[PDB]
Order: sequence, then C-alpha cells, then structure tokens
Amino acid sequence: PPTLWSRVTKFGSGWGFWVSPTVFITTTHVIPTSAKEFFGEPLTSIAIHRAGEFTLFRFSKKIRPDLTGMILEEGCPEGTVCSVLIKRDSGELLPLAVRMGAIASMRIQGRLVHGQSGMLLTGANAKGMDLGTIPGDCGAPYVYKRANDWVVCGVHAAATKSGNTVVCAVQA
Amino acid sequence: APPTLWSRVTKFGSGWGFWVSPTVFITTTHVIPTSAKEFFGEPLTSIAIHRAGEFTLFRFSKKIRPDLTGMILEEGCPEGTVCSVLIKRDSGELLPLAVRMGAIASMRIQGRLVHGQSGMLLTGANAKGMDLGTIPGDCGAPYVYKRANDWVVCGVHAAATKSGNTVVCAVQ
Ligand SMILES: CNCc1cccc(Cl)c1
Repeated sequence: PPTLWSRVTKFGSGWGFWVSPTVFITTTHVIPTSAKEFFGEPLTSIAIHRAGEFTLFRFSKKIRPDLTGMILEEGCPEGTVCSVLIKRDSGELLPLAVRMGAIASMRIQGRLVHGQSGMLLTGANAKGMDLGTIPGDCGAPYVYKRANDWVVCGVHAAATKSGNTVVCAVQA
Repeated sequence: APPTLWSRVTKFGSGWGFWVSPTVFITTTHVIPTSAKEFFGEPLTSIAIHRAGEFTLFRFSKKIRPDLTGMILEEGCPEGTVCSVLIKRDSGELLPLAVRMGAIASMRIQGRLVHGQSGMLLTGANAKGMDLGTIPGDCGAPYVYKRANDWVVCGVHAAATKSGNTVVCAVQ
C-alpha cells in the first residue's frame, strides 16, 4: 500500500502532490518557466489549469498507476486541523498541524497572497527544531482525515518568517 | 534534527535504542529479546543493566561507539516542552514527529499498564496510523529537544493510545 508520502514529489523550485495516476497539483511560483516536458510527457499532451498560486496538471497517460484517486476539495471548513506534508532534501518527513481559517488576501512579508489562511500549532519558536516551514517547502500539500477518507484541500504558497501564519492556495 | 542524533538511533530487538555516549545505550524494556546473553559482541557479565519499568539503560565496560561524544540524558522534561520523537521508517525516510509533553501518568493501553511522561502529537488531529502517527515498531525511539545551544534526550517511546493522539515516553 503506497503511503500518502509517496505522492509528495520534488518539482521545480519546490514540491507537488499526486492526487491520482493522471493529476498532479503544485504552487504556481515553483513551476519552471522554461520547459518542453514534465515527468517525460511533452507539454503538448499536458492540460494546465492555473488559479492564482494553485496549479493543476492533467496528463493524457498514467504517470503514477500505482496510486488510487483521492478526494480534492476547494479548501476546508474553518477550524479544520490539516497537516502540511513537508519533505526536506535530508530525507526528513515533517508533518505539521495547522489550524485553518478564512479565505483572504493577506500581507505576507512584502506581498499579497490569496488563499486559505492557517496557524501552525507547533508553538512559540521552531527555535532551530523541526517545527516550522522554510522557503523551499512551497507546493507541499494540505491534507486531513474525514471519516475513512483522506482529503487534500490545497498547496503551501507562503509563510511569515515570524513563525505563525501560512497560506494554503486552493482550486477555483 | 542534527545528523549526529540520527546516527545514535539503532535498530534493536523489536524496535530501537539510542547511544547517549560511547558506553551508554538506552531503550524501552519490552523491545529487548528475553533470551539474549550477548549485546554488541559483549557478554551480560561485562554490562551494567539499570531497569526502571519500561526504561532500560545498558552501561558497557568498553567503548562500543567511539565515534560519539557523550550528551545530556534528563529525567523527562518540563510540561509544555515540544519534543521530537526520532522515528526511522521504510527506506532511509526520517520522521521527527512533533509532541507537546504533559504530566507523568499511569495508564492502561490495550491491557498493558504503562507508566511514563504523557504527550500529545502535533502532526495532525486524527494521527492514528503510519503517515502522521506512531506504530508498535517505533518503541525505543528517542524523545529529544533543543535547549539554547545544546540538544537533550529525555526518554524513549513506550506506547500510544488506540486513537494515536496520546503517546508515553519511558523516563529514567
Ligand atoms: C478542534 N480544533 C483544534 C484547535 C486548535 C487550537 C485552538 C483551538 Cl480553540 C482548537
């Protein structure tokens, strides 16, 4: 049985997530701007749907036939605790709990980012402990368990260097 | 978590243990093979075993791990401390699970009576199972945290509840 973690894939300047054998999601700003193929498939044959910082790829053949299709939703109810599935180039896996809030345009460092706001639940500092996000983590998925079903509801877009606030980019 | 801490995490019996120094190895009592008379090629004869419930410390009369520096072992940590549990999973994947620590507790978990420092996972809200939580093969994994300039070890993994949200650290 393939774990959720096998779906998290290094991509461009960050990461993305296999929803099904043909559907891959990522953060718009990590996608290469010079490319003729992705994952060995010509761009000719890839449908790209971009909505702000959320991008969905639909391939015309099965790239990951080992996977079953997962539920993808447009964000989650306010107050849902998601996990952000962060992979690091050390080989570390860092699932971090995030309390999700409203859809909003928020001021994060310099910039306006639109998506579902969240607050990390790992406490005061990261302190140099594995407890917060870094810039290279963009495109990591937000997931939660609902009855028996895993749900993916967006991708990591931005975070304040001051610890607390993250933005999850969502579909549509 | 730093490479030197992962280097100390050792496959042992039905779980793990942890090298505090070149001569001192800690583990959870229930993962030790019951018939074993030799450890790291040394007879029992040559080892000082200190057992307190589900905490076991092995002190060797020679240096088994001379590559290592001795580090600090404490008797649990203050309430509110966020620790990492250093868990190794199928394929050089490294899972430093975030846990908020609480009080010393006595519990009944699936007809075992367990005594140690309780904690709650900070990985997600319904953490049951291998992607966001602990599995029985994780017993003996160390609980560590960073204090100013230093890292500390403060116990080893002993148990988790049926729900997976509560864990117990065995302490010296
Ligand atoms: C059920 N939601 C989790 C949570 C996290 C942090 C604070 C509160 Cl009020 C609730």
